[PDB]
Amino acid sequence: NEVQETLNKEVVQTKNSEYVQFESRSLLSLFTVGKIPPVDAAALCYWGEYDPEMFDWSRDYMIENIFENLPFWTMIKQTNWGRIAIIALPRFVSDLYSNQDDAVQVIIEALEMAGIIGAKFVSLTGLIPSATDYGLAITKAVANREDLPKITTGHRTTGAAVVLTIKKICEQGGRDLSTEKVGFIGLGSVGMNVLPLMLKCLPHPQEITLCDVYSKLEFLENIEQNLVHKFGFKGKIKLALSKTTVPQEIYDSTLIVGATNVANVLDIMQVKPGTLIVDDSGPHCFSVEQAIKRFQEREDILFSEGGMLRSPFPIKTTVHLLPSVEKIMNNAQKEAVFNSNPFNIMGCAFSALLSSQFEQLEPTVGICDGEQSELHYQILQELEFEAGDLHCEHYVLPAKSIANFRQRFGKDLLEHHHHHH
Amino acid sequence: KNSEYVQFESRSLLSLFTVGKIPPVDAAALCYWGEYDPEMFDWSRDYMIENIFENLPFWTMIKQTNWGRIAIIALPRFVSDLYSNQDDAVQVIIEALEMAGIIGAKFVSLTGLIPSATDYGLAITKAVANREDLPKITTGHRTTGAAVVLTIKKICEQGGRDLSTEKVGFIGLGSVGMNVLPLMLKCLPHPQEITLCDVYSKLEFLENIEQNLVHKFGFKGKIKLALSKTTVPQEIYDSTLIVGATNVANVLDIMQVKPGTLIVDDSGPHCFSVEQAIKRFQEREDILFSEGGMLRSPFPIKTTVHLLPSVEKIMNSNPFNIMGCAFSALLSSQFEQLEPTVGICDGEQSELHYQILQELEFEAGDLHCEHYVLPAKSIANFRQRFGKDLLEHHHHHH
Ligand SMILES: NC(=O)C1=CN([C@@H]2O[C@H](COP(=O)(O)OP(=O)(O)OC[C@H]3O[C@@H](n4cnc5c(N)ncnc54)[C@H](O)[C@@H]3O)[C@@H](O)[C@H]2O)C=CC1
Repeated sequence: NEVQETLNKEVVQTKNSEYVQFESRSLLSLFTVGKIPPVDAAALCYWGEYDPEMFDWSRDYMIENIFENLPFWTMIKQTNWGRIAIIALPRFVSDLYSNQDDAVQVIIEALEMAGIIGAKFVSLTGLIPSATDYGLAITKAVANREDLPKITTGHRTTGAAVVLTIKKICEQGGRDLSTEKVGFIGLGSVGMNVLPLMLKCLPHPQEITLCDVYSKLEFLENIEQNLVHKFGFKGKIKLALSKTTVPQEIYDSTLIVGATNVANVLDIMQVKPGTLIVDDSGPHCFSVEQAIKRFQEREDILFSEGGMLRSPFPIKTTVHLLPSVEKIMNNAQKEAVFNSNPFNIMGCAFSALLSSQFEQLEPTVGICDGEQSELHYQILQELEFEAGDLHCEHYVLPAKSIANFRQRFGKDLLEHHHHHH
Repeated sequence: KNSEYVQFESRSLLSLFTVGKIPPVDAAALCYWGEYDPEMFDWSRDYMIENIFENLPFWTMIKQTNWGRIAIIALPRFVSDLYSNQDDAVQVIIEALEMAGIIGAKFVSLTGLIPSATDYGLAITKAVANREDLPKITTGHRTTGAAVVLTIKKICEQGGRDLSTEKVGFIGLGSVGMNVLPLMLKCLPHPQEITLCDVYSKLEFLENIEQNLVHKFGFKGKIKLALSKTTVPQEIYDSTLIVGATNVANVLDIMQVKPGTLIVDDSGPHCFSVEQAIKRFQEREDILFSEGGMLRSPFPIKTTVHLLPSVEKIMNSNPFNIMGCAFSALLSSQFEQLEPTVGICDGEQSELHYQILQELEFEAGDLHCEHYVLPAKSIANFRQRFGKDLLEHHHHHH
């Protein structure tokens, strides 16, 4: 009988706030009949990673019969500067690493759908750049086609969000960046945008530690030369180097900036009392659960996502869940959508909307021109954007706990703890 | 079995189009879900509209012909919903016209009883107003009329009977029928006798047709006027060829037509019982009866079929056949001489549809009725048993 389903659809509709709206019907269909206006940009995402027991299907069955090897338009972000479509590729993250040619093919199919619904630029979110030669494998295949929207890794806007987060975690921590020992764990695409931008827009730190794998020794040595001769960093520069896990010199840092794609390299239980942690990674370079545990028990650290932006005006999100997956889902999973901060938007996805509104913000393929992120940073300030409030995945750091941290590990107070004697 | 001309696709045609796996179409045709049957679905009528159809148009077929591509799009409505709420019917149609435009359709046919429920297109043209971003609509009734005349030609040919010595009875002279009668008198030998049958409300309308027959159409045979209260009057059963084009079903009793009668019926649903016509044919081979609006292409058509997945869980056409109404939209997109039709029209240009179909070597579909094809051997037996000289020598079961 059909009474439970019509009431369940009444619950999500009568709970649609002014800024979060579920829609049970296909966004693609609604767009084609004229009930959904076109978008100015889009962002591509994947279905995370497959649990054998989150879903009752096999991984191969999901790809073939649930996703049907087709991109799925799942969200719309309505902002004061345009509309962004969120399009899920019919793949998990491990599928994109094991077959790059297939990943490129399904991306191009999604680029064509993105053009139909109006997108002029398309962001590659998450680990998609890492698996597609940072966009280069896609650009080679699009060749001389001009019918498709232009791609972007968005990492210049992501780098701006990380520096905005560095600015915000220091303020809320009651600390000054010029007296921090900043450690960078992994200098990859985003890290190559954060480090130059940080030195141009924020006060220079007292000390900088560059940490990456052994293979990049001379690469870090030349980045060290960039610091002293291009950006004029006059402080101390240490070169940390690790295999599998961070070296024990990174725990001497008071601000840790993570930009690796390898998870759990940083032991959250070994950072000293008072450490600030900004990490743009999915998954994060530390155990989030142990970090929430340590923060709740001791109010010992400040830690946050680095790639999230906060809009000065709220954003209306329209959400269409995959119907066959919506049934297997529970009420607690749906609450995560309704309880999302309507001011927040990821820097990566937002970058595509920025390119469609400002022609001076050119799309990025490959890793290059870290300095250009300054233009992203300045425009985000002109629009009164800041970093997202301190949070990590599902967990928001309560203001009172942040206050307790600020009262005990602020400036002039860090030096009076045991591990800083 | 499995032919290369009928292919089932489990994935959404709309999605496949947006990722570039399906080329755009040149035209489209709008249909509906027949009539709600509680013995087929366990869902209630309103639940199907709200949660199975989701009040959205459904792109369900592609027909690839040698003269273009046609998309078949189902409105999220049953037939009686179109009559009971014309405003809502226009709104869903405009939504379908928007979808049809995205996938490239330049012209869109209104199939079935959609014209009869939308002022023959004028209820839609009013709502589209000055919008020029949408594909142009057509009732396609000039092409349907051409199909009916081609069927009249074929049924008399395969029956071994000459139309000039036939007594032709017209049941239902609405939009389609008014294209058939004049076109028949231009393309085929004039019959010996013509009977015009419609309801009492159209008495003077039929009387007006008689005067045009003798003064404009040049008909010199006998003209009889019959009125139908509910079922057809008993004087149409004196006709040897019956042409039907009504919007009400089972008005003609198939069991009362005389041995040797020819029946061409464009009505959908048919104005007679399909199951009894088949039963009478298999036991007696007494009649020829066929669809009237079905065209046969000289070259085969490749049909892609995407069934609505929720309905498919509960869920063999001739690859040369395509309905004249749907094909009319494709004709408008390839020959700007054939313009779309909205409202009841003069049907002067009806002959051009007939001539252009003949140049393309089109004819009517082989004699069939929905799922049932009349075997060629049985048609041969009919041809030998029911010539004009032999009709009086059969026992008419009274
Ligand atoms: N499937 C398709 O693609 C198409 C189907 N058709 C079918 O052709 C038929 C006629 O369609 P239209 O001409 O557009 O509709 P219409 O409503 O203009 O024609 C119906 C006519 O039949 C007459 N009629 C009603 N009850 C009668 C009775 N008991 N005895 C005699 N006459 C009676 C009416 O007065 C009217 O003139 C319908 O069944 C329709 O579904 C027509 C065109 C395309």
